[PDB]
Amino acid sequence: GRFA
Amino acid sequence: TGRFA
Amino acid sequence: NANDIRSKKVLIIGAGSLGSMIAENLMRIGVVSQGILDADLLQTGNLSRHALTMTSVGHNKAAALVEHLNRILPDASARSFSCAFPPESEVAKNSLRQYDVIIDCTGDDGVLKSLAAFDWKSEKIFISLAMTWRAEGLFAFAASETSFPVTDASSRFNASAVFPARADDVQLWAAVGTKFICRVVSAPGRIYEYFKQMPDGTVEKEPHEY
Amino acid sequence: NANDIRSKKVLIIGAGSLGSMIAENLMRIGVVSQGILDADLLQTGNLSRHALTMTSVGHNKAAALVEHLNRILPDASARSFSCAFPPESEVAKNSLRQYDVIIDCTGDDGVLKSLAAFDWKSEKIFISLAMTWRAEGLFAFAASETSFPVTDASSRFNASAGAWHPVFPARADDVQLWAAVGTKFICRVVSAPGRIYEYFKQMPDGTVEKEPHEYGS
Repeated sequence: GRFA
Repeated sequence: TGRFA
Repeated sequence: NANDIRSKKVLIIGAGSLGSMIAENLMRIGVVSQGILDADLLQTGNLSRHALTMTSVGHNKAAALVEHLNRILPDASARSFSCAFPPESEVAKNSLRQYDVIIDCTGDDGVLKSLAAFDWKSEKIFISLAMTWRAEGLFAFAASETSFPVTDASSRFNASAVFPARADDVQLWAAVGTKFICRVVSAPGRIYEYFKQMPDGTVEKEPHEY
Repeated sequence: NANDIRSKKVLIIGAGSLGSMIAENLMRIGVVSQGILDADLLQTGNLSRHALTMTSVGHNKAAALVEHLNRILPDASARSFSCAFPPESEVAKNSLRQYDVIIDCTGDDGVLKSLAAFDWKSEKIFISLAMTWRAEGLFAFAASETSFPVTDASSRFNASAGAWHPVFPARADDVQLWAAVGTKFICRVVSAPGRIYEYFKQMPDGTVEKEPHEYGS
C-alpha cells in the first residue's frame, strides 16, 4: 500500500 | 540574535 | 477547548515508524489520553526509523510504545491494544468507540476498508497518514463523519500516486503530520494534502480543492 | 566513504531539545561514534521538547542521552562529557580533539566564542544549528577550518534575524522538524564540506522554505  | 536549542 | 487536541481521546492504529513518532510528539505536547493499536512485534530492522530502542525488540509494538509514552509526562494516560483492528471482543470494540480522533498510521488499504466497515456509533475525526516508499512524499487525509469515507480517501491517494527512508525522513513527516493532525482537530472537515520533501529538507504542498 | 558521516567521529555540544533529537537521528542512520557534551541536569520542564523521558530527570543530559543512544544500535559507541565546554582536563581536551565533526547545538554566543578560542590542532568540520524564539526558523552554519569562524557565523545569524501555528511557542513537533532538517544539513555538509550558511523557515500551511532558495518553485 503506502509506507508507515 | 536570539537563538535557541 | 472543544477544538483542542489535548482534551481529546486519540486512537493511533499502527505503532510502526510513523505512528510511533507521531504518538510521541502528541504526548509531548500534552495529548495524554492515547490508545495505541498494533498486533505485531517490534523487529530489529525497525529501529533505523522508529521511536523505540533495542530494549523493545521482540515485544508487542503497542505495549512497548505505551510503556514509553507513559514515561514522557506525569499525566500521560496511554493504553495499548495488542489486537488487530477490528477487535473480536464487543468489550474491546466499545473501548475503541470511546476515542474521539482515529488516526490510521498503517499505510494498509485493508485498514481503510475496516475503518469504513466498523460501526463507530457516533461522529469521529478520522485521519489517515502515510508516506511514499522512499519517503519522498506524505499523504494526509482527514474527515469528520460517522463512518470513514474510504472511497474518497482512496481516490485522493490514487490521484497523488530518492533513497530508502531514514530516521530523519520519517521524523520530518511525523512532525509535518503532527502539525496536520493539530490543524484538523482545530478546524475539522474534509481535508486532503500531499506533501513532498526536497533534498535539503524543504517541504512543498499540494492540497485538494473540494 | 571519506565523505560518509557514518565513518566520522561526531561531537555534539549541547544535549538539550535540538541536540538530543539530532543525536538520536544520527545514531539511527549509523553514526555510531558520537561524543555528547553538556554540563546541565535534565529537568521536568525539558520533557515537552526533548528526546529523553522522566527516567532521565535529575541526570546529566549528556550522560543520560548517551545511555539512550547506546541502546539504539548494537555497535553504538556514544561517549558522554558531563562538563561545560571547554573541559579543564587536558586528557578531556585531547579526547574532544579526536572528533572530526564539531556540532554546536547550544544557541549560546559564549559557546561560539569558546569554539573559536579552543585549539583544535587540525582542520575540523564545524556546524552550528539553532532555532528562532518561536521555532519559526532554523539557523544552519557550517565551516571546514582549523579555527571556528565566529565572526562570520554571527554576521550570518544577525543578517537573517491554534498552538500549531509557527507564531506560537515551540513544541516537540517544531523541534523534531528542525532536528530532521538539521540532520539533513549535517549529512550534506559532511558529504561536501565547505563554508555554507542556510536559513530555514516553516510556514503556517505546513511547508518549509530555505534562504537561499534552491529546490522547487
